Amino acid sequence: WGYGKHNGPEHWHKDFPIAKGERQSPVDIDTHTAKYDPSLKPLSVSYDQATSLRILNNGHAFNVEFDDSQDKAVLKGGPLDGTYRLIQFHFHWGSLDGQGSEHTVDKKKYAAELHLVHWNTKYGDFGKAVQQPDGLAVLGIFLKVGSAKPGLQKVVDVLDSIKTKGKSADFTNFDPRGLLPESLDYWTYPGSLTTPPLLECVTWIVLKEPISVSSEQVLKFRKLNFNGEGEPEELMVDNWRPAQPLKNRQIKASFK
Ligand SMILES: [Zn+2]
Repeated sequence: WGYGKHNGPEHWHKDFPIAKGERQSPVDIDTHTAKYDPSLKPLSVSYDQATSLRILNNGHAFNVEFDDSQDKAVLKGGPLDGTYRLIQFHFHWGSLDGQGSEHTVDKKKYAAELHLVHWNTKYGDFGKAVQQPDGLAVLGIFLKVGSAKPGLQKVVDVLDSIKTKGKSADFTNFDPRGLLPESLDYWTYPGSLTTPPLLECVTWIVLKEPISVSSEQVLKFRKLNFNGEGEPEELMVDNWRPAQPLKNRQIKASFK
């Protein structure tokens, strides 16, 4: 599977029939039909002890991976019951600044989208959690092009070392707090992973406030490659799945 004409999102259902399922992601967030939910408890992003380990080009994005063997960087509160441990983050981005995000807001596409992926500690490990309807919580953050995001520059500067599929690099002491906007106002709905295997195990929490990154920062993402070393160059761009049918779901807002 990939993002091209012959293996991209419109083809995924042949190997992954859940692609046409009842709770697929991403979706368009219609801000005029999402409803404020006063039963939502406050969202807690506790990243002070986060322990990054490595950055990896997996041929569809790059993942910054974290030590998840203890409660050190966790998401709680909001729509969540229990404690979800950060395992990795990655991004989806476009070839042009007018596309790249997976979720859309009143059909608006952002230049990119950050996914911080967490798993429910009640299930013991990530591989078991993805088999559960409440296994994962993914915090989604939109990126727009404007001012540089200083807390992103350490990621930008390492990309030269992981240009091609399969390459990895040490990436310790990276603080993911530097990627968060001021406001934690969010929308939430039940959905799926947005890459194969497309499992329907995600509580999505999508922040309303985008972060700004500079044109130079996003241009460096666009220099990555989908191919491995020694293969014909295919720029890693447009690695986003479009919006899927909402079906029988409601999107709730944390804010009035
Ligand atoms: Zn993602």
